[PDB]
Amino acid sequence: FSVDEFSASVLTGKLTTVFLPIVYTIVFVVALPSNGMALWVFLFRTKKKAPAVIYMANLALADLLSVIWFPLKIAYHIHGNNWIYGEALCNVLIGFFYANMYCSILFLTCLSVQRAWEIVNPMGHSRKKANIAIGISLAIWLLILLVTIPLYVVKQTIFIPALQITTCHDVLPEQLLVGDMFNYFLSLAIGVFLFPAFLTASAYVLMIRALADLEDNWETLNDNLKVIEKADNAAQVKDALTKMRAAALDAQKATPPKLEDKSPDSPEMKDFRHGFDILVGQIDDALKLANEGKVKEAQAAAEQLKTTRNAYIQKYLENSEKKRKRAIKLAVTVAAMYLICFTPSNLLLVVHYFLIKSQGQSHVYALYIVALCLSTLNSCIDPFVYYFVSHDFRDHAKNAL
Amino acid sequence: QIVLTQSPAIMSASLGERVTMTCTASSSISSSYLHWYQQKPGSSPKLWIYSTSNLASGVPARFSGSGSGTSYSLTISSMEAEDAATYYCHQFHRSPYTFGGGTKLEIKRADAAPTVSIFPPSSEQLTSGGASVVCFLNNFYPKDINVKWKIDGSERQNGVLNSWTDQDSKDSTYSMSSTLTLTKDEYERHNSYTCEATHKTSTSPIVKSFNRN
Amino acid sequence: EVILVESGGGLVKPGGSLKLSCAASGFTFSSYAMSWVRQTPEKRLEWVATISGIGSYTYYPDSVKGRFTISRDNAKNTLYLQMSSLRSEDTAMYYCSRQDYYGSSYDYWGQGTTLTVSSAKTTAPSVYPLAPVCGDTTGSSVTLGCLVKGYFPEPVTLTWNSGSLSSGVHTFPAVLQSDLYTLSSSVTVTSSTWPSQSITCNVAHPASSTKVDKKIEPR
Repeated sequence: FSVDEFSASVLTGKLTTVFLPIVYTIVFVVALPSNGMALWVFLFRTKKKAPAVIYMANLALADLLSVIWFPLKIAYHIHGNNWIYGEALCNVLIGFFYANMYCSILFLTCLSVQRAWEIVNPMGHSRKKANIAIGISLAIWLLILLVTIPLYVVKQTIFIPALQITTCHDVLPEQLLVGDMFNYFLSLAIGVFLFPAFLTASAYVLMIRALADLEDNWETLNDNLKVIEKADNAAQVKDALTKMRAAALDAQKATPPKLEDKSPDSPEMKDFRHGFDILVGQIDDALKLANEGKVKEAQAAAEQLKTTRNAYIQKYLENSEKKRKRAIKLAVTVAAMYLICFTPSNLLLVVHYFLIKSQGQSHVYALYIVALCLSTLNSCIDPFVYYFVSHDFRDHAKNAL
Repeated sequence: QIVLTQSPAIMSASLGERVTMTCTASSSISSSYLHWYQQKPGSSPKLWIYSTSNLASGVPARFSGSGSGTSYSLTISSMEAEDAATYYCHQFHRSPYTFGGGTKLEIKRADAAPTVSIFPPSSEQLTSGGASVVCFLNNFYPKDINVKWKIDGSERQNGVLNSWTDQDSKDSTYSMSSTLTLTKDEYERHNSYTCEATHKTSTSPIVKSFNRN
Repeated sequence: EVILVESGGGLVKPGGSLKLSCAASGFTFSSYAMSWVRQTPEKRLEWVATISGIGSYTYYPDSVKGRFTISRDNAKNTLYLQMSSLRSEDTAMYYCSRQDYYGSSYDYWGQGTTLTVSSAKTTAPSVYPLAPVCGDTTGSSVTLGCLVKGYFPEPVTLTWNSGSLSSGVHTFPAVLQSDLYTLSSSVTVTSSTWPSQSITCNVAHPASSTKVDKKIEPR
């Protein structure tokens, strides 16, 4: 019938009627074609069909299924927060809003863990692992469809006589359900926010370090090689070759960056390991001379090791440092998405309903609105995610501009 | 239109007691809509506990309201002298925004006997016109009291005027005043004027009567 | 910090029109919603009208609607409440209140304004000295009474010996009966106090402007 003064000022203020439709318009122009093309690439241009592509396809799908409703969302705010399209259509927008909110987090957790898991403990069932990833996506989609039930089924529109407007979502029509609303958004903020954030952050912890460990093995290989050429005694040559061998065997076990989604049984992957077999064999040739007593002769074999390193190794292990940089930028991209889109929203969602439950009004109402607005930016940050993960997306991204 | 009932409407409590007062509603109201107000005689009813639990500025820590849905209550940990005021519960859930009955809080003291003193109509009043028989009852506990006007044994209901006072600030005792309105022509026709006063102090009411001349 | 004062009221003829002014200070009037709440003689509070801070957004309950018109003035910082076709049920203490939020309700209240909707003529008060009966003065404490009958409208300033004494003084409130208020007051004094010195009663009426002082005599 009549809301609190603080809410009524916000619902008539420029923050909702000017700032919001502008930001939302930007998101519409930016996010719709970007995710539109990304979804197209993952379906009709990606011939790898790896579990990472599948997660990113649903991520783009979650983005699209929300941004398409933005023209009605923009029009709503421009006309002073007044909904004239019906209660059912309001609950649609509300549904797909919270759906993309939570699908994004869950699909980010899947993608981040999956990509980190292919580095720590890689497997070789690209076809089976894909089918699994599809099933997981269906499971996620249905679990969210079920969890967003108390948002679809409840009256989300109210006519405010003093404001002469019909608000959608922004005003709770039944102030008696605040108790239920509080617990609900507190459950999600823990189980669908913090818990996936914990799994997301630690995934990059293991991913980055391992990509710095591949850098360590390449570094140790180049460091010990320089020691042999400068060494004088037999003990300095014998130990440096044993250390260079251990680093070479560990680097062979790891997956190269040029051939990412290429299975460990593929002929391209065999070429990378072939260069290592010539390299390891040459360390064995040097050790044989070192064990017999020939120091200056061990030393001459290291010069042959530089020839194999510049022809086969500095072609595949050539761009492993570029792969490390992509993972970092990805970790930055994700962190910004959490810092801007996820954390301000979930935190305030609890805060907002907590105050309405305790006092009947919340002074964080303006922050709650700004938070919900900035949360939609995730679909604008999502294309940067596809750029650092998908190799096929980069081609279509670069060719377009 | 939600009906708010305050149980009890009047209650006596001694200093240092765990004072509790309920506010019942017809339909279900949100915990975010029930607010409490304290009102001292003469002064305006000021905000005390907003949205069943949260306390207003300058409100002592001894107050801690609890309750949600249909059941709502104001709780005082330590009863004080300044707490003696009327308490109202307000709802803003559905128009009309109804107010509670009012729980009149009073200080519980030792039960006192009323000092009944009768007064005959003034000579200045009798000569001018009418004749009012005034009877005063001062310092008694509790507020529960009943006076009876009798003219020569016969019970009189006509002309009986009753006035009551609130609890005192100095000794917390109650007072009552009863007046019997009669005319110059009917006052002369009678001789004795009886006045009975029933109280919880004794089974036999305190009677103060006078004889004409 | 925040203080509100009500102006108007008084004796109004039933079926007329009156205006009530509510002065505001310490805050931004436009930034907060305002409301009027009445209190019946039986000390029972009732909602009258609430106006939104943005603009002219009025709402009254079924019983109030169609008569009362809550007027708002942001530039003058004074709240109004105009009435039409007044009834005897309107006889209540009208309080002004600032509604901050729906969940915060009326955080700041006014003081109140007395409204006595009656057609009853301005009647002068009659003071009568009441004293103990013949030869009965043989008591430790002697009680003395006074009666103010047949006066309209209320209130009356009653003080024993120009407010020199208050110990054992019980001033009873007036009860409306047959359009004439009736007041009584009892004073308990020592045996040596009366009839030693004159124990007179000072009664004053503001509306009719009548000041009467009656000497209490044993005969």
